[PDB]
Amino acid sequence: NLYQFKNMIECTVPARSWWDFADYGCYCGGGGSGTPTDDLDRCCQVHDNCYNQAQEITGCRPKWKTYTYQCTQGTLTCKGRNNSCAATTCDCDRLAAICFAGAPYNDTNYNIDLKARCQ
Repeated sequence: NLYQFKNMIECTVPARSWWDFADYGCYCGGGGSGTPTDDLDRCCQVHDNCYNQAQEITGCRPKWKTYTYQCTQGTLTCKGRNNSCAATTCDCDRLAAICFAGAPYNDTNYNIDLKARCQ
């Protein structure tokens, strides 16, 4: 779920607040359209698409599904104790957290005007 995804980000990106990823570019946080503004935004586009795919699974709600994962000594892992829905969203989240850690953060793409720049 969202609470868990926030914790994953805190696992892989300790030197930053999760809020910094909550409203960035055209895809990070609320949103889902237009041309990704940079690498970090592309990380979020893939994550948004991954959630859309997971939602095709009966009764699977990415934002609310609680999965089992672990964050220890620099390693993020989704456990085999997850059903199909849990396993899918956990993977969506894990891949995004990893993506966020390797992408440059441009302060100038935080909180941009979606209606004018994400068409």
